[PDB]
Amino acid sequence: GLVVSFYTPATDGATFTAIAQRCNQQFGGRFTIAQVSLPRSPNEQRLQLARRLTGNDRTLDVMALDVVWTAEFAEAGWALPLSDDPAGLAENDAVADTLPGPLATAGWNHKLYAAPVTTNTQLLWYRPDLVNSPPTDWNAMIAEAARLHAAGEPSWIAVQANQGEGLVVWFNTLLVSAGGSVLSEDGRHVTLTDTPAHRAATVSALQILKSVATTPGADPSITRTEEGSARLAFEQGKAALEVNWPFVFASMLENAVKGGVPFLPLNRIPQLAGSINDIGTFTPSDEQFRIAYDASQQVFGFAPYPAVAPGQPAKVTIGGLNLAVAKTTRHRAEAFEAVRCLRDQHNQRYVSLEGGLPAVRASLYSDPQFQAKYPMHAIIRQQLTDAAVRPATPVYQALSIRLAAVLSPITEIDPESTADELAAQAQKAIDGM
Ligand SMILES: NNNC[C@H]1O[C@H](O[C@H]2O[C@H](CNNN)[C@@H](O)[C@H](O)[C@H]2O)[C@H](O)[C@@H](O)[C@@H]1O
Repeated sequence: GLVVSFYTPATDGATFTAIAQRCNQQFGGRFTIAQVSLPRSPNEQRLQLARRLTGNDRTLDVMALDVVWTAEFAEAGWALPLSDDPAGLAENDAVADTLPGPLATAGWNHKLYAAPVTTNTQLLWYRPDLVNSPPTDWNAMIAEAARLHAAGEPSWIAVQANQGEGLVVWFNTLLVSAGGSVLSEDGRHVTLTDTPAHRAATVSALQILKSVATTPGADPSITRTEEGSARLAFEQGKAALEVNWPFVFASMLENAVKGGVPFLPLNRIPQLAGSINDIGTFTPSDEQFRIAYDASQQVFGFAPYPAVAPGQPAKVTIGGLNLAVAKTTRHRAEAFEAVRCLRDQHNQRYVSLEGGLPAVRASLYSDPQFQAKYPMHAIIRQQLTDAAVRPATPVYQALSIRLAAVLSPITEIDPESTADELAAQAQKAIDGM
């Protein structure tokens, strides 16, 4: 029958292809979901979609939107409100058994414009064979990287953050963790420097970025404008401390079994041979998972994101993907039906355990069979409960570009003057409304 296109980031395309294929057996030939890949960066994902939306591409049906695009797409009329479902089922489906942090990212002006499908929060990843105890705060992280550098041990702090959205994410986490915020609640004022408490938070966050950037043994790619991978730096043994999204867990086991992780040679364990399936994905039996996970715990551990203020947890910026129906669709009913299928319980288990993307369904975090294959479940749920959020604003794209340009390169941050430049550049973004 008809085709419901489903646009997703390319790096998630294989996972969402598998989910769509399952969702295609259950429609009785009524319609087919066809996954289509978007570029790698949040900005380029947005740009492709926005061009199809303003060009009235009537073949565009469902979109997996980064959480930061809700306000823009809702205000533009690009994402239909869930109340536009002709079946009247989308709003109830979106909220049922769904964690509240993800749902907050899918709303605008008191209505839902998307149904959460994946969430995200960054954890600390470390080498327990080199790091006795995982650092609990950023001053401790810096001390540990220095101690490692002294011992001729891998010394990079691998943070997912070059010159783009990931750097804004890192700054946002530090800033909110310190009690600050980029914008006011309504999104209409810049709050980086408008009170002494807010200025103090901004300066504290910038001090951490500068200190990490200039720790002995720091990654030489900080000043270069290339796009390194924190994930691969850690897997290659160049960092013993990494802060990153939880997909690094599935990557570590899979790549170790393929022989790509020097300090974790799971490829030499006979019981794991053939645990990579015919399309390249680690697909262990329960016993194979136990063997791989137990081996990995010697060289790979996880911990909460480091705090800014010692003694209480960080407030960690939330990420993820929300499913929206484009205003271009010719088939609203089928597009909202597809959204409900893509986020059902079975596909939520798959997106986390095979795809590495945290599920949004609250039940899974209380399910012992999920918890046994997703060992970071409790820290993830904790960090999703008191999450930092990036500012929700229709001019987010312009705001993020302006902030990233001030922050990068982080070796050049001067906390007091950089705080004023950040506030001035944020104001310019807000003024374009
Ligand atoms: N395949 N696992 N990768 C996870 C996820 O990472 C990105 O999204 C996350 O980071 C974004 C910032 N850019 N990071 N360099 C952030 O905006 C987003 O909210 C996070 O979910 C990828 O964009 C995404 O495709 C990946 O799924």
